[PDB]
Amino acid sequence: KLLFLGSDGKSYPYLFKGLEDLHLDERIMQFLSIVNTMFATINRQETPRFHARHYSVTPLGTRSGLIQWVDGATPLFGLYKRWQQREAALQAQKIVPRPSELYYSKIGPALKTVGLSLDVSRRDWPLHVMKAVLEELMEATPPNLLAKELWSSCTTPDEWWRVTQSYARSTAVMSMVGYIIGLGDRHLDNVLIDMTTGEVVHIDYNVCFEKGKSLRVPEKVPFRMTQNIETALGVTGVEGVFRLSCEQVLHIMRRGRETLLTLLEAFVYDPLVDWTSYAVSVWKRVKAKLEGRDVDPNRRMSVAEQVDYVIKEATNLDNLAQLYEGWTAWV
Amino acid sequence: LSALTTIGNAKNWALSPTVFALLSKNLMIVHSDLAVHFPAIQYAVLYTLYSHCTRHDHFISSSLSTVTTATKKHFSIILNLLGILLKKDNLNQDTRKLLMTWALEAAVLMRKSETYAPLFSLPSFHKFCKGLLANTLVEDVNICLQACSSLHALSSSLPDDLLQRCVDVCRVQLVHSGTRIRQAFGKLLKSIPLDVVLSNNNHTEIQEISLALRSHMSKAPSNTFHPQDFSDVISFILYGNSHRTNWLERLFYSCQRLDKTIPRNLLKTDAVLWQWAIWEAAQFTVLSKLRTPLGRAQDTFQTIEGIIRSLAAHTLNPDQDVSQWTTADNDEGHGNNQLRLVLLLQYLENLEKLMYNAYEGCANALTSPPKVIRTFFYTNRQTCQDWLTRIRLSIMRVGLLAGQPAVTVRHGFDLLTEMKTNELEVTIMMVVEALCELHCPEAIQGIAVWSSSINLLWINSVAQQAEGRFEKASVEYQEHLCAMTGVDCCISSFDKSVLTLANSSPEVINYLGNKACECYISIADWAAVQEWQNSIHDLKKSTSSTSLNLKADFNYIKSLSSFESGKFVECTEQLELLPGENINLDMKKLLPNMLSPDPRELQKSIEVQLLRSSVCLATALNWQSITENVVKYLKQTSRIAIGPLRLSTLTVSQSLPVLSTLQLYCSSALENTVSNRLSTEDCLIPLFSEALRSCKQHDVRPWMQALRYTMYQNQLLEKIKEQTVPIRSHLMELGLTAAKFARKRGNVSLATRLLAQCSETTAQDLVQHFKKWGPELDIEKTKLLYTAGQSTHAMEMLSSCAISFCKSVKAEYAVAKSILTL
Amino acid sequence: AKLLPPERMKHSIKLVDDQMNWCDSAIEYLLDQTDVLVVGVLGLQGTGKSMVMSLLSANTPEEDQRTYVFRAQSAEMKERGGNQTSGIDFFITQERIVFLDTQPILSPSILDHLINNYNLPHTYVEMQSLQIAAFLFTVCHVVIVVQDWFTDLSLYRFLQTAEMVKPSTEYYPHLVFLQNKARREDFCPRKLRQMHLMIDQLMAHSHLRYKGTLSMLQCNVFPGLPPDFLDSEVNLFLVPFMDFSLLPGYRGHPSFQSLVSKLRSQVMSMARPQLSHTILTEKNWFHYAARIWDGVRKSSALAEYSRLL
Ligand SMILES: O=P(O)(O)O[C@H]1[C@H](OP(=O)(O)O)[C@H](OP(=O)(O)O)[C@H](OP(=O)(O)O)[C@@H](OP(=O)(O)O)[C@H]1OP(=O)(O)O
Ligand SMILES: Nc1ncnc2c1ncn2[C@@H]1O[C@H](COP(=O)(O)OP(=O)(O)NP(=O)(O)O)[C@@H](O)[C@H]1O
Ligand SMILES: Nc1ncnc2c1ncn2[C@@H]1O[C@H](COP(=O)(O)OP(=O)(O)OP(=O)(O)O)[C@@H](O)[C@H]1O
Ligand SMILES: [Mg+2]
Repeated sequence: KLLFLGSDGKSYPYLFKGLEDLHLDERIMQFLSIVNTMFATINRQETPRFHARHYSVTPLGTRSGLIQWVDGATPLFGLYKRWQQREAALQAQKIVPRPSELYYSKIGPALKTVGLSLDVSRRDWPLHVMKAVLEELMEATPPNLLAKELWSSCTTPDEWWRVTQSYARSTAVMSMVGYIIGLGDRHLDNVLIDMTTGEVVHIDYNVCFEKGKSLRVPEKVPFRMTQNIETALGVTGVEGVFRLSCEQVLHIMRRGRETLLTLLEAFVYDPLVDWTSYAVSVWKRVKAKLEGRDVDPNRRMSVAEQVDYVIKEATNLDNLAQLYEGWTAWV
Repeated sequence: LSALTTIGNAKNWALSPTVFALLSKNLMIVHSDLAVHFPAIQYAVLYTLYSHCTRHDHFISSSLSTVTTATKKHFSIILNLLGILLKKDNLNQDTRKLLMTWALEAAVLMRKSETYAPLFSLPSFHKFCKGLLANTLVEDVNICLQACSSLHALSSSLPDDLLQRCVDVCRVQLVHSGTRIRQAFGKLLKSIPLDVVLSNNNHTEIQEISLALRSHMSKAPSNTFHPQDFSDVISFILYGNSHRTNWLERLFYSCQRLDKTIPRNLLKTDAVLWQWAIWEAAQFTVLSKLRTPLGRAQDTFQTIEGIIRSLAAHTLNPDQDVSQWTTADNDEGHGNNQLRLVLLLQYLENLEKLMYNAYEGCANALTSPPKVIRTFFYTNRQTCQDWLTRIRLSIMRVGLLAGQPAVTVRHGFDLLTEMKTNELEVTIMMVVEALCELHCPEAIQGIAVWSSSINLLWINSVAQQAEGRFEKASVEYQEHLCAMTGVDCCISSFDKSVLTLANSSPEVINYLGNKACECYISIADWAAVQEWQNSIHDLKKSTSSTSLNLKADFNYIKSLSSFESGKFVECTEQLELLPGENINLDMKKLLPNMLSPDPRELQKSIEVQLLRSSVCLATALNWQSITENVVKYLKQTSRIAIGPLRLSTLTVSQSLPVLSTLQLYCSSALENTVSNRLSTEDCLIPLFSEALRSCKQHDVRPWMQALRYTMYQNQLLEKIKEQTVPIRSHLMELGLTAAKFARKRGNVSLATRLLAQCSETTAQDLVQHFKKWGPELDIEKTKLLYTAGQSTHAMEMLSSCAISFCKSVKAEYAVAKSILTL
Repeated sequence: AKLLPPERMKHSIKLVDDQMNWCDSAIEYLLDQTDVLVVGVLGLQGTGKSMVMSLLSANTPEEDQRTYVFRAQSAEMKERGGNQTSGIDFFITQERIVFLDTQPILSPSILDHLINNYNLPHTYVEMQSLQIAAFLFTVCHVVIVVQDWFTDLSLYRFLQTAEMVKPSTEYYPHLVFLQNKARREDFCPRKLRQMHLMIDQLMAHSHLRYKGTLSMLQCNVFPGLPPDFLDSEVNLFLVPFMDFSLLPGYRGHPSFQSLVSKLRSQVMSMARPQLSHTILTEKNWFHYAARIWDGVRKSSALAEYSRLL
């Protein structure tokens, strides 16, 4: 990581990434920029602006590159870690453990009380055991870590209301964009929040284009809608500004899917792109998602139906109960 | 330099490097390093250059066109030098004063004649304006006043880019410890058109203030707040007696320490000082184990609970006259009462935040309190939670009374979450009302869906009112009341077939009735209001509810209807029965006594004052007989109408009230028309068609108020013999814009009324009555017909209009828009 | 509503009479609160100590000199060259800040008045000045030094010798240097650097706190002067007079009101360290000051110094 001092006496940090192509990442940013441009018309008649925060990446050859370092945002995981420390302090009145250690400690007895052991394959794991462990972990953690943080950060109630609305709109926009593009590996360290405005920012994009569905442990969640994420949106949850914002974003993307498809086609036939017929498959998947034929033989789903299906699948306990330990679903 | 000044001032050209170039480009190193150790030389150079340029009017006539050939490139150089010197943040006081005087002179001369219009497109002009904008908001007062005067001199013919910055600066300067600064910035803010002030752009100054407050809050407690300071602050907030004789800056300075970071330019703003004082008071209260000088650990809670409960009780029936909260000695007393009401809620919020952080903790937001305080707040957490839960409802009611929907929204959300197990209906209604006030239909819909999982479909109807669809909301409210009561109480309106196509408990019944009444009043339908009142009376007499009653002064409605209808005798008779100072035939006490701190009451009083002034002017017309008195009345009214804006700036709102801003602008326009007898363009309200592209998130009420106050001058033009400014064009423009906004939200009745009045109950009626703004009017008529449901008729008329426009002279956008829409 | 303030002193009260006697009349205006601040000033005949205290405690430059809380000199009295303030004055502002105004040191008027009234009156006046200086340096937090013309070469010697005659890990109050009636030449970078260097060389072994506090550069007085230009910016402030064909319209210094307000803000936020190893209240501080005064009156070092001369 380096820093550049400009003429206006303003420091600009950068991350010098090596041993990576970084060419596809640049295309992802251009796609996000065009998507943001598509929201300029409506942004002139609504207080909460429709924006998708992103940075700039410039490849410095074929194996190296530079990435803009976004400042002012902090990862959500940190908050969780802090809470653990606080809890530990209470134990001292009358070293925090890693998520993997806690998950294994809670899954050991559960598996040993049914017949299996810790040496059995992960694929041959009972669903009830995983669901019970997830429920216990969920009940052991509070969902006010993000809501209280945003509340205490603000100064006046007006600022609190504005920040909450901005956060909900940004979360909905990013959720729809990520689901359409096929973003994956949305762990706590890959999501940042800006306490000054409430907007959400994503970082890693190397597990995009449905690449997370084929790993040592497949994931079946379009985005991240954990307990702390849903609680910070309000008392209603995902039935208020979140659902409407998602529907509006999908409507805008569906109306102008021709430009997105053309850009994707141009991205497929690009010599400076390391996709490894894979590019054609990715293009077809994105096209089907935009056209509404995500999972259907010939039935074209509507925006409301698609939003409801994606929301239900992203918050289902069955899907969250069979995820990787690193992808903490309880917090 | 002094000797050279002799030849510099001579008006007679080669002779070695000319004086202009010698003191402009040749002598430029003095502004880099010599200006730090020897500012006398820099000041002398600037003074001689200014003395030489002022003799030839800064060479303004040389441009836009011998000596003229050489001086043709002098104005741009002068402007560039002035701007580059102004952006420097390390200038001397004398140099800055001289540069400001030079800039003011140039700005005043630059509007002298029409011909200098192209000069406003040069880059040097933009640089100069940027320097002027960056020179204000400084510690010096005279410099700020000079910059404000210069900016106001050339306010017109200025790009919106600088206008937005001007709006932000004026908004921040509205709350200053000096009266001259506030008075000077008020005029500048009033000169900016409403199409830019009501824009949804972001304000940088407000963000800086918020950042400074956040930085101070995140710091560790200093524990330097003495008990006397807390006693004085609490005494002023609770009783209004500060017991101190600029007492905020002095206190802030006395609370600092040099042995152990708010900007120095922000210490002159009352908003930052008030927020800092409130935060310090709450910090001291929490760190003192609740044993504040007000009493014991329970005395403080009892006092706060009693005051909050009294205010909440008075909110239900605004006829209690709470001591120290409803009576005032003059006009400033009411403003102080409103300020105190806002500070009370802010203090309560800060106290709750600190208590939560003390028993639970945060992460990088607030520093952890000491162990002695943590254990105390950890063992007695149940008592604090119970007290907050018991006073939450009262706090929500107080928030609704003080016009702060955010406070009640947050409290309602917390109360709803805590009730995870009929006190729920009242909480839901209060939350919905606050959401409606904040214009958030999505939140209302979400609340309705969430509550449906526990028979509350009426909530959805409220959502419509939040979007500005008053016509549909009124019908929905009537249907809901008819279904929940079993007695027919509908009112005649437009056909529901096309209306729907274009777009129990006693408390709920009363709430719905009041909502429908306010909804009808919003679109300015006096006849509908009277019919609604009659229907409500009939329903009450047929049910013996004894608990239903509209909370709206009917005398005020009758007066407004009479004034708009053109009848002044009945209007004066109705106004004579309203409270407050008698109608014009002392000036400080214009508002009546025992006035509630509700902003709606203040708005009503201001509207009544405006009506009285208008009636007096009309009677006097049919120039100092009835002019020296009305001017003072209007001036005081304008002075009282600026209170809401200052209150909005006190808190980080990032927005400005629409009703308050419009009332202030209307008052200023009325004062100008009274003092000028409609002789200048400044007497017209600034609401042009540009707002159609930057105010799409506002309701139709603004245009209603503007039209109500514009029709008066339009009809009054017949009583003036001297030449006046053209008002027909402005009136038609306002009518067209209002019709567009009314039609875009389903208000077919209001849109039809506006279109009919501009052109000078069934779908077929519009078709039979309708089949420089001519083309626009025709396009709007066709659009209205299409929206109603007659696509064939609208298309036929649009096609005919397109053919007629193709044979016109200009037909620039008429033909294009007609064919595109077709 | 029983939290009303004690009282608002409309005028100051003499704490020490001309006969150098303790007056017990300011206790009624004090409370039982801690963390109090006290200020003192040592100056010459016409430096303007009373005016400074008035403008910094409860007065503004716009107010008339006849309503000052501290009796200032009058034009009709400057002809005879006599002193205006006698003894020590007391006044507490609404911010719980105690102020103390003293009489001029080595004032010829006092000596002349004493002539027409143990060896020689000169030693008597000298010991009186030493006693007042010691008392101030013993029960004060910050002491402001007012001056008319720079390079006096006599005030520093008096301050240095006054620290060795105090009654009693020691407490050293802060010393603030103020230059009253400053001219335009004094507001120059070269003159400022010269003044700073001269003060540093003259107070090498002052043993008191006179650096790192009340920085005039940090107050935006000199927007272009860099902080590295001065080797050690000591606590020095300037105050000009109350509100030319070569340089017409050039003042050369900021407004008098601006500088006065800046000085007031900087002084109001001065540090308040513990005077002794115990928390003192307003009444406790008054009692401690009275005891210290009684002890310094009948001391031994002062008598020896007076006898040696
Ligand atoms: O009534 P107009 O003054 O002609 O407003 C029209 C039009 O209004 P309609 O919805 O009644 O047709 C639309 O306004 P919004 O939908 O943004 O509120 C929008 O056109 P769209 O319907 O396609 O959105 C836009 O027209 P355009 O998109 O061409 O800019 C706009 O203004 P103009 O027609 O004058 O451009
Ligand atoms: N633009 C950015 N702004 C701020 N932080 C960033 C940015 N890009 C990366 N980071 C941080 O840098 C850290 C290092 O990323 P890293 O985990 O090494 O990615 P990766 O190595 O390419 N994928 P993996 O090999 O699975 O770890 C991330 O966890 C982020 O917190
Ligand atoms: N900055 C100033 N500008 C102009 N006149 C001043 C200024 N400061 C002080 N003076 C004048 O000089 C005289 C100073 O006398 P003052 O009583 O204020 O205090 P002093 O010099 O400390 O005297 P004393 O010790 O005898 O009380 C007064 O006449 C006052 O008006
Ligand atoms: Mg004096």
